Amino acid sequence: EVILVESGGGLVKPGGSLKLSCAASGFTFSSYTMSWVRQTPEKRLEWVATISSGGGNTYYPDSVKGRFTISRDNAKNNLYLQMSSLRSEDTALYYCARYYRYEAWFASWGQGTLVTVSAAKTTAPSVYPLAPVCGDTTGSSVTLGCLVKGYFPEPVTLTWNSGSLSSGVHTFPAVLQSDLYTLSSSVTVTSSTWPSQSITCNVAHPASSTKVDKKIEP
Amino acid sequence: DVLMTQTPVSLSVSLGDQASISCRSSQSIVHSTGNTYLEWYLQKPGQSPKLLIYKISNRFSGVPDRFSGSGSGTDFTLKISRVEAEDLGVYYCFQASHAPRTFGGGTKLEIKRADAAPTVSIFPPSSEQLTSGGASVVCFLNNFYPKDINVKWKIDGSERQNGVLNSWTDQDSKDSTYSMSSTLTLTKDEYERHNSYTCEATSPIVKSFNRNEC
Amino acid sequence: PTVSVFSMFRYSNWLDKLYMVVGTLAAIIHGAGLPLMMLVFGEMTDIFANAGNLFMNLEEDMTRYAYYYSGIGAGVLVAAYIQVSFWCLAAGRQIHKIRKQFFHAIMRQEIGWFDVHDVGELNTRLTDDVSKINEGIGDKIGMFFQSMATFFTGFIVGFTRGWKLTLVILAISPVLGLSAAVWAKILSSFTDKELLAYAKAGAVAEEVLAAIRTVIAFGGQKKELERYNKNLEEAKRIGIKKAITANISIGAAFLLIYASYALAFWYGTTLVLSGEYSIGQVLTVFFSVLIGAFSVGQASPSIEAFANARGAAYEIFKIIDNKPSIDSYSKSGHKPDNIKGNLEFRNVHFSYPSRKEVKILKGLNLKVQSGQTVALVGNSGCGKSTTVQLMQRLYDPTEGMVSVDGQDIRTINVRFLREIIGVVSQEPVLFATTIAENIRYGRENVTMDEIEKAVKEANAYDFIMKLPHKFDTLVGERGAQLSGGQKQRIAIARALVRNPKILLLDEATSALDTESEAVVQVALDKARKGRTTIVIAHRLSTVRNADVIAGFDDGVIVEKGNHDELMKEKGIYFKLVTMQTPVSFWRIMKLNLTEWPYFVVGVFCAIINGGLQPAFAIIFSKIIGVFTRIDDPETKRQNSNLFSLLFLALGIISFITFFLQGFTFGKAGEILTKRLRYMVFRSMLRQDVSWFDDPKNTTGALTTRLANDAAQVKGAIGSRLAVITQNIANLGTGIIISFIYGWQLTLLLLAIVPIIAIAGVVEMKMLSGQALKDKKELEGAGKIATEAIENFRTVVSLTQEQKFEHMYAQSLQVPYRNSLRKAHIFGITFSFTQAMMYFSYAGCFRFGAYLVAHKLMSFEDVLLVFSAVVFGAMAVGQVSSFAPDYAKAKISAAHIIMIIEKTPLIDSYSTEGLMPNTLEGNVTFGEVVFNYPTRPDIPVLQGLSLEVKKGQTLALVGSSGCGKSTVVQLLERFYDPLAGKVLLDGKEIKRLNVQWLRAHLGIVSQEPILFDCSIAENIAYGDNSRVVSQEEIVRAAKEANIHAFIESLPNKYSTKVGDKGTQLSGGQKQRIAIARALVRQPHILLLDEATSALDTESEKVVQEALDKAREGRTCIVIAHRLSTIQNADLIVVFQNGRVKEHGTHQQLLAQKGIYFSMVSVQAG
Ligand SMILES: COc1cc2c(cc1OC)CN(CCc1ccc(NC(=O)c3cc(OC)c(OC)cc3NC(=O)c3cnc4ccccc4c3)cc1)CC2
Ligand SMILES: COc1cc2c(cc1OC)CN(CCc1ccc(NC(=O)c3cc(OC)c(OC)cc3NC(=O)c3cnc4ccccc4c3)cc1)CC2
Ligand SMILES: CC(C)CCC[C@@H](C)[C@H]1CC[C@H]2[C@@H]3CC=C4C[C@@H](O)CC[C@]4(C)[C@H]3CC[C@]12C
Ligand SMILES: CC(C)CCC[C@@H](C)[C@H]1CC[C@H]2[C@@H]3CC=C4C[C@@H](O)CC[C@]4(C)[C@H]3CC[C@]12C
Ligand SMILES: CC(C)CCC[C@@H](C)[C@H]1CC[C@H]2[C@@H]3CC=C4C[C@@H](O)CC[C@]4(C)[C@H]3CC[C@]12C
Ligand SMILES: CC(C)CCC[C@@H](C)[C@H]1CC[C@H]2[C@@H]3CC=C4C[C@@H](O)CC[C@]4(C)[C@H]3CC[C@]12C
Ligand SMILES: CC(C)CCC[C@@H](C)[C@H]1CC[C@H]2[C@@H]3CC=C4C[C@@H](O)CC[C@]4(C)[C@H]3CC[C@]12C
Ligand SMILES: CC(C)CCC[C@@H](C)[C@H]1CC[C@H]2[C@@H]3CC=C4C[C@@H](O)CC[C@]4(C)[C@H]3CC[C@]12C
Ligand SMILES: CC(C)CCC[C@@H](C)[C@H]1CC[C@H]2[C@@H]3CC=C4C[C@@H](O)CC[C@]4(C)[C@H]3CC[C@]12C
Ligand SMILES: CC(C)CCC[C@@H](C)[C@H]1CC[C@H]2[C@@H]3CC=C4C[C@@H](O)CC[C@]4(C)[C@H]3CC[C@]12C
Ligand SMILES: CC(C)CCC[C@@H](C)[C@H]1CC[C@H]2[C@@H]3CC=C4C[C@@H](O)CC[C@]4(C)[C@H]3CC[C@]12C
Ligand SMILES: CC(C)CCC[C@@H](C)[C@H]1CC[C@H]2[C@@H]3CC=C4C[C@@H](O)CC[C@]4(C)[C@H]3CC[C@]12C
Ligand SMILES: CC(C)CCC[C@@H](C)[C@H]1CC[C@H]2[C@@H]3CC=C4C[C@@H](O)CC[C@]4(C)[C@H]3CC[C@]12C
Repeated sequence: EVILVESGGGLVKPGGSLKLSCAASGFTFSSYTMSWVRQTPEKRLEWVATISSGGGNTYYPDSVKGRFTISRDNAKNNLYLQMSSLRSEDTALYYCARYYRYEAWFASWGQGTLVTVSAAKTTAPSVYPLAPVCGDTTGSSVTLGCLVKGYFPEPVTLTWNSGSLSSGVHTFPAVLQSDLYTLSSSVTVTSSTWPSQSITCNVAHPASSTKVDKKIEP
Repeated sequence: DVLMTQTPVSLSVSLGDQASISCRSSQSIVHSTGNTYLEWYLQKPGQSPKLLIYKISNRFSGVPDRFSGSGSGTDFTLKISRVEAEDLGVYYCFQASHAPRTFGGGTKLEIKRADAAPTVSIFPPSSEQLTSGGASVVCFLNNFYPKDINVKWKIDGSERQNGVLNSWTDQDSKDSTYSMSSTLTLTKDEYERHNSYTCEATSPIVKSFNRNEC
Repeated sequence: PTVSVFSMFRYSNWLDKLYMVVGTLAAIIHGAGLPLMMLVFGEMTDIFANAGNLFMNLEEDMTRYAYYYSGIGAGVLVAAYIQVSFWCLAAGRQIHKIRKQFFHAIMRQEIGWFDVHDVGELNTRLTDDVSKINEGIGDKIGMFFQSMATFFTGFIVGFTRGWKLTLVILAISPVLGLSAAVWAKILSSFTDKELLAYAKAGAVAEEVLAAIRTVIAFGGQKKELERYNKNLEEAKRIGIKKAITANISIGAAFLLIYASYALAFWYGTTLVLSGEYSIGQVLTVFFSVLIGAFSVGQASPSIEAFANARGAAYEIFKIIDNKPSIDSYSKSGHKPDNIKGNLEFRNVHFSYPSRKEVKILKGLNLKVQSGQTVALVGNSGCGKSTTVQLMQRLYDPTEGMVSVDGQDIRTINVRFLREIIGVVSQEPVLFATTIAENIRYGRENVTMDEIEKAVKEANAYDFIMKLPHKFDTLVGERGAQLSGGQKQRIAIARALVRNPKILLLDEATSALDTESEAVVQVALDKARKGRTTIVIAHRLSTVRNADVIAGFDDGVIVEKGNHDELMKEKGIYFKLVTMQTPVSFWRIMKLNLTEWPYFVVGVFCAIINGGLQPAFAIIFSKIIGVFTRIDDPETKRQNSNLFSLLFLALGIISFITFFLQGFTFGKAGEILTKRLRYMVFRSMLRQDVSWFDDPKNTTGALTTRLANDAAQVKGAIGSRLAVITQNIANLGTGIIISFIYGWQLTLLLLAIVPIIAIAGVVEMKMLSGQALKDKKELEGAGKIATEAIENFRTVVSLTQEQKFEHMYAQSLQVPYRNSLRKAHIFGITFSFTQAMMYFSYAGCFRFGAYLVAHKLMSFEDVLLVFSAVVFGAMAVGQVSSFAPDYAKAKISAAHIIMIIEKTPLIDSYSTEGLMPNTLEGNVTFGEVVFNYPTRPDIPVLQGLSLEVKKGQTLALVGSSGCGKSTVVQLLERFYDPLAGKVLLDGKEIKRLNVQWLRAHLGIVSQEPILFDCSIAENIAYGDNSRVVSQEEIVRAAKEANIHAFIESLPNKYSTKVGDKGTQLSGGQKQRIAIARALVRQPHILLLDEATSALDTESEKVVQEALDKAREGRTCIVIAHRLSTIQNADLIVVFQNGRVKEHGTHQQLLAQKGIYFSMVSVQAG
């Protein structure tokens, strides 16, 4: 099928310049229009650019014009969006896109990359275990938790036991307050699981190279 | 500039029936050549939006034939029928007729189900956090319905704290329930000064911790 | 003219009707080959688009379409062949028939009718009209039908695929078809236009190159050159205007084609993006309709050719149908048995229908018995030859009735009467065939014993015994190989082999000596006893032994009786008897170097025309690609508008480039041709006369060289440069772009490029209708038809229609057998090359689908390689066909250089030599011998000598052709003798100045010649490098007694005289010749036949100016009339170039010699 894979982005300061490149494989890339679409944290969507196939036609909405350039390198099937002068509002998730014959603009979306534009030093999160009072025997189950606080930017990863625990997980969306993010996750395991074998909370904050595994103990 | 507005934003629907979304487009969106060029998109919770219809009547190759679409001039609609829990997400309209291109506001879907009480759980602050001068008590309200639920924090029983940080997950695709966490954040000193705090979900659902550590 | 359409195909068997029907069906099928190809291609493009957008099925589908293409290929192969060959065959046969019958009809014709039309024009007319008819009938009709089919198939395909786009292209189609017609006409007629432009000059060139010896005698070479320069300027201006117009029209045609591409693709993108039509369907419709509307343009050369054929056909079928009053072959003619010699003429009045206003004959009555030798005496002008021609029924008398032995000629067969009258006319001419055949030309079945008897009667066996090939000697043209006496003796034998019943001699011993004339007359009296005989001669030695002598006067036979009867009658005959008792070089551009600017610009535009083919591919490919790729609508609309604009811009710059290339190279050709014609003409005027003697150089070869070689040098240089440049651009760029984009396909198409180029060339030659090699070769068989009518002597001697009609047919039979082989070979060559185009279309696109399949190259690339290479090759072919052959033009430039750098013996511009300030006027010839450079074996002179003093009227009397004008050409520096010594007042002429001797003297020519200008100027002609006063003009006109005829004429001194004074009479033009010589005031004056055609009162008024002006100047008069000879000072008589008698006239009258026989001839 069509594999689209974005890379670049991350954290940048206003007036800054970044380069997002989306490697595209499987569909003779040199013959398809390619667009770039964006989605903001308010959950709205917008359009950010298109570029014709191996050609010079580029389109832009008024905002991004003059500040955003779009290009494609067919030698390796790559698509590069180069942003500059980043206003504080372009914080967003950027998806590549492909063009479907029979005129259906965005057919196959690649995976989104996250770009954050704000004047704030990368803050590492504080990971705290969450357990009941001395391992309370609740019904026939035990609910554990993990609390990451004081983290920025938003991209953060949380798994239980390197991904072993996935059946009873509840990762809650991060809430922003005072230029710092707070996120939490729960996991529900039977009473015969946690006190016997310890559960560990795996947290990764790429922007500060933070990676910590906090075991949940009673 | 064309502005696209979807009438129904929160369209909750019973499992098994037919649900319809309606998007109204100004300026009678019509390309020069003669094609309306209005498309719909679906986005599942935690995934990248995908194509449903590349035209008002045409359906993208790979879409169940229960998704129908119908549209005349400056008005368009989408009829989903036989709602199935895999059809839960957000629905967007895109128009490429005019020289700028604009997605409409998202519309959210909801699989109507029966009521369900949350499995409440309260957690005292960790020792490490108390060492750094903070004390955050976290309460989990997992797998309930509907989303409209209150949570009250009660320190020393009588007090009602209000500096809490709530967070809801989107409706789960398996059981269609909701989950929320309430994190009451106070200082280590204000916390060491009391030892009676609970978490009430609203005949409420009470949960409390006798002491800070055990 | 344009009548009897069905009659032109009158000479058509059944097989040719079959050939024509089958050929036209094959034509229509050929015509439905291009359109269907465009349909298949328009579907293949849909397949490539869909499969690319997705493609493992691609290859398989393309296999199918490859079959389809190959299918059509084979079809268009067979149809093509059957068309061309068959039509050619039809034309071939018909032409042959027409040819063979035409000459037959030409052979039999009343002699009066023959007088009305020129021999040269008629002879040319046969061949040229037949070639024009054949050009029509052969292929123009088949190509018309092919074009008609291609057009209708195109429009129907265009209307079934999609009707809206084909409506639009119908809307702009008239302008397209008219462009095609104009362009085709131009390419076909570009070579013809030049021949029409140059004609006015060519006339004057021909006049003055004809009368070279005269104009040289008058020094008026410079003035003549001026006239020629004027006509050249006019020809240059006409040619330049025609070049501007041809090239503006071709430029506009290209601009229109490119604007049509731009319109069609703009509208085609509106449709495709609207969803109505696919891209391959737009391609189908557009190309079918464009090609169908270009086919209409090709029809016009075919329709024009047919009109021409009809025109020439009318004038040839008139000559065929024309039934003369007197036929040469009659089956109804009554033939007699007991043929006894008896002649009856009574009240015979007849006049020549060439000049019917004058009546030479006013009735003659004669009765001649058998064995009666009748001689007729009288001065030249009564018509002895007229009676001879009246005898053989070459005409009919307007009054009375003639009869031979009782019954009249008017009811009896003509051929049977013509065979039994052996006649020898005034001049004999030996045919080219062997002497055995010539003597055999009397009758059919003669053996060599009768031949030997007849030649021994003719006493012409000694010179047969001395020369090799005693019965196998091929005598040259017009009896030039042998002497005149041998000629007339063998002509007597040629008459005698018929064994006739009535013998008629007309001046049978004109140039014959004594003993041979004697033995011939003895032989004539040897065979006169069984036959009737009539002898006409000037020598009275063969007349005195006749039966009856008679005398003409004003056409009426006045005196009759025997010798002694006319003796006692004391008439004119009594007075007569009383008085009697390689290397070629590349220096053909070094002469046009001065024009290098025009070439540089012309090379530049040249490259640009060549470069256009690749650009048009790169955009064409790309434009189709705008619908192959997967983009949004707006990108497709913008890129299609951009490439349509590029189509418009390519058209505008094509217009500008074609106009400039044409205009510049065309003015280069014009200027080169002008300068070459002028310089060659100048060097021809300066050239000596002996050079005009040589048989290799003739009056016509020079005119033909002037009008062809000077015109082909421009081709040899300019066209070569422009062709190599256009082609190198158009093919180098194409093969390089194709090498870059995809090499696998480019090798496969490079393997075929040769055949596509050759196919373009072959199609260009079909359109250009290049003249047929077969007739060009067959020219060898035309000299028979030329000679067999030119002679008109044996044809009169014997009807000879069978012998020469059959020799012509037989010589014609050999090229006919070659013409059919040519028709088959050329049909096959045409069919194979076109079929190869279609198969190339299949194989290229199949290999391209395999390549696209394995992701080696895109579809735009296979399309760009196809266009830029295949059609680049076809354009290489067409443009290399337009180029003239380089070998012909290179040899021709070498010929022109040979003439230009030729050095003349007797320089005419130099002033070096002996220039004395004074002279006296005495001339002294001693031991002068002269042989003609064209006749090195025959000496006309044998060491003459002469002494002339001041004012000595020196008469020169002799036979016709004894060196009479030779002494003139020896004086006027025409031919310098090999031996002898000439002293001009003790000053040798070989050391003096060349133009001083030609400036001093002045002569009247042997025949008066007049330039094409006014009579006052024409009479004045004679003095140059001098302000010509009109008082001397009117004084000379009064002294020559021409002032009356000039002052009588309207626009008296501005009256335009035609070529060689053909408007006014002979005595007047001879008189104005006298007034031309008179303005020279020569101290040495020569007269050559001053009274050839002049009245008796005009001879005195001419001679009075001479006698009053003979003092002071040496005068030398040569004439046959004794009136100016009696009053001469000294008289010289010649005999085979030897001075026999000289001195005073009384001394020659005292000692009776040959001058006594000369003087006393008609006096008393
Ligand atoms: C396989 O082909 C065929 C070839 C022939 C025939 C039939 C065919 O069957 C079809 C029959 N005989 C005569 C018909 C004919 C018609 C026109 C031309 N000469 C141009 O057409 C042309 C002239 C330009 O200069 C004067 C020029 O550049 C300025 C661009 C020109 N044309 C193109 O480039 C072109 C046009 N259509 C194409 C369609 C598909 C693929 C490639 C294409 C390329 C030559 C001969 C002889 C060859
Ligand atoms: C004094 O200086 C010089 C001046 C000149 C020359 C040489 C000179 O010096 C030595 C030579 N020059 C010759 C140029 C030339 C050669 C051959 C053709 N022959 C066809 O054009 C054609 C014939 C068809 O049959 C008779 C036919 O049949 C249907 C379709 C034909 N053409 C097409 O179809 C077609 C198709 N697409 C086109 C696209 C763009 C542009 C043209 C297109 C044409 C046209 C022009 C003219 C000026
Ligand atoms: C010169 C012709 C008339 C004789 C040769 C055989 C002809 C009749 C055959 C050979 C190939 C055939 C064509 C091949 C493919 C197509 C495309 C299809 O969509 C319509 C029919 C059509 C156009 C066929 C018509 C008939 C055809 C042209
Ligand atoms: C004198 C002329 C008209 C005779 C030529 C015969 C031609 C015109 C005939 C013979 C075969 C016919 C074709 C056969 C098949 C098709 C396919 C169809 O989808 C369009 C019409 C089309 C393309 C026909 C057009 C007309 C046609 C090409
Ligand atoms: C003298 C000139 C105008 C003759 C031109 C031919 C005319 C009669 C033809 C050729 C092209 C044709 C036009 C081409 C296409 C269309 C689109 C159609 O939906 C309406 C008719 C219309 C606009 C046609 C009208 C008639 C038309 C203009
Ligand atoms: C004979 C020529 C030189 C004069 C003009 C004729 C051509 C160019 C004219 C005649 C009819 C015209 C067409 C009439 C209608 C339409 C339909 C429209 O949607 C596009 C323009 C178009 C296609 C016009 C293009 C120009 C046109 C084709
Ligand atoms: C006389 C015949 C040949 C008609 C010639 C007129 C042609 C050349 C005219 C008629 C319509 C014109 C087109 C109309 C509009 C556009 C859009 C513009 O963005 C590019 C030029 C373009 C594409 C024009 C090209 C020139 C055009 C095609
Ligand atoms: C430049 C590269 C890529 C390709 C060029 C190859 C050359 C050698 C080819 C391409 C075009 C060819 C020319 C095309 C036509 C002619 C005219 C002919 O009367 C003489 C040969 C001549 C002059 C050819 C000579 C060879 C030629 C010049
Ligand atoms: C113009 C003429 C002489 C061309 C000569 C044809 C021969 C020599 C060329 C032309 C096309 C070529 C073939 C085209 C493609 C393939 C498929 C590949 O998997 C094996 C080689 C093979 C089979 C090539 C072999 C050589 C080939 C057949
Ligand atoms: C006429 C002369 C100059 C060239 C003859 C054409 C031949 C040699 C060309 C045409 C197509 C070409 C072939 C196309 C593809 C292949 C397949 C590869 O595995 C070997 C090379 C080979 C086989 C190419 C060799 C050269 C080739 C065969
Ligand atoms: C280096 C590449 C171009 C090799 C291919 C050589 C080809 C394209 C060149 C070389 C010799 C050229 C040929 C030389 C002779 C003639 C005869 C002439 O009346 C028509 C053109 C034609 C047929 C030329 C066509 C192009 C030609 C075949
Ligand atoms: C120029 C024409 C007249 C002669 C050459 C015709 C070409 C097109 C023919 C001859 C040999 C053929 C090839 C023979 C073998 C193969 C290998 C196969 O796996 C792909 C097709 C392919 C490549 C064929 C394609 C068509 C082909 C290349
Ligand atoms: C030159 C004349 C006299 C003989 C005929 C030549 C023929 C036999 C040649 C010329 C073009 C060739 C065709 C070109 C392409 C293909 C497609 C391939 O998939 C099958 C073979 C096939 C169909 C070839 C068969 C042979 C072919 C048809």
